[PDB]
Amino acid sequence: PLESQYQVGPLLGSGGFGSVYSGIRVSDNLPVAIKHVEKDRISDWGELPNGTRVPMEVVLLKKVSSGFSGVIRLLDWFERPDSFVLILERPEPVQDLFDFITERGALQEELARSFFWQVLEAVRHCHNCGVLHRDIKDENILIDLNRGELKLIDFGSGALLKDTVYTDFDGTRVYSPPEWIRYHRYHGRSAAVWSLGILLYDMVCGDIPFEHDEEIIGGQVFFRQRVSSECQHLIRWCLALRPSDRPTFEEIQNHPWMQDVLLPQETAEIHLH
Ligand SMILES: CN(C)C[C@@H]1CCn2cc(c3ccccc32)C2=C(C(=O)NC2=O)c2cn(c3ccccc23)CCO1
Repeated sequence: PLESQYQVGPLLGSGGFGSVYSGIRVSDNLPVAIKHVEKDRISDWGELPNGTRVPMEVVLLKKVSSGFSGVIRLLDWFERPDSFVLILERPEPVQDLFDFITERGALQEELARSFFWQVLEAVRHCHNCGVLHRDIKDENILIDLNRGELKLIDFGSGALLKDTVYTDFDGTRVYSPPEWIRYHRYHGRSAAVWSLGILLYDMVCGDIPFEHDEEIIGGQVFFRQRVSSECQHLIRWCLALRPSDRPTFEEIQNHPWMQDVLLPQETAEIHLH
C-alpha cells in the first residue's frame, strides 16, 4: 500500500495538475513527489499493455521514464476508489525555472544556453519516446541546483506524438502558437518549437514576449533587454508565424548561438553554486 511505503510531507503545490506533496520512500529514504488527481477531473484516458484503464498522464510518463533523461521519472502509481496517485522523482535541492528567473532576472546568455540546450535534449527524448509534452514553459522545468540539471514536469496536458493535426489544447495560452489562436489547429513538432522560442525569450529577457492574442499572431518580437544578435535570430526563427518556417530540433541545436554549451556540472559551479 502507498501509506506504509511513503512518508508524506508538506504540500508542494496544487492546481490543474491536482495536488502534489513532498515525500520520502521509506525503504531507502529516496526523495519523491506524490501527485494526487481525482478521477472526476481526468479528461484524457489511456490503457496499459495489459488493458488497465489509467490516466493518459501515466501512459505518457511510462513511455518517457525508461533510462536516464532530463524528465522527472514516474517511479510507481496507485489507483484509489476516487483518485490516482503517482510517485515521481524529486531532486533536492530544487527550484523551478519560473521562480529562478523571478528571483534572478534575465539570465546571462551562457546560462540560458546551457538551460535551453538541456530542455531541447529532454524534449527530443520525449519525442523519441513517442510523447508530446504540450505545455513546455518555465513553470514546468525544475533545476537541480547542485547538479546543474534541468528536468521536465507535468505531462497532464500531453499526448501521444502523431504526424497529423491536433485540434485540442489545454496547455498554457501565452506559450501557444498563432495557428492555435487563429485556427484551433497545430502540428506537434512545430508547436513545440514555438513554445521553445517563448521559453528562450523568457530566459534572456526575464518575461514572456506576448500577453495578448494580437501580439501572438502579429509577427513582431520586441526585445526589452540586451540580447545578442545570434540569440535574437534563433528566437525569431522559433517564433516564425508560419509553422513550416520554424526550425527543426537539429537546426536549433546547429544554430551558431547554441555552440560551445557548458556541461551541467560546469553550469552549477559557475552559475548556481
Ligand atoms: C506551477 N507548478 C508546476 C510548480 C510546482 C507544482 C507542484 N509539483 C511538483 C512536482 C510536480 C510535478 C508535476 C506537476 C506538479 C508538480 C514535482 C517536483 C518534483 O521534484 N518532482 C515533482 O514531481 C517539484 C516541483 N517543484 C518543487 C519544489 C520543491 C520540491 C519539489 C518540487 C516546483 C514547484 O511546484
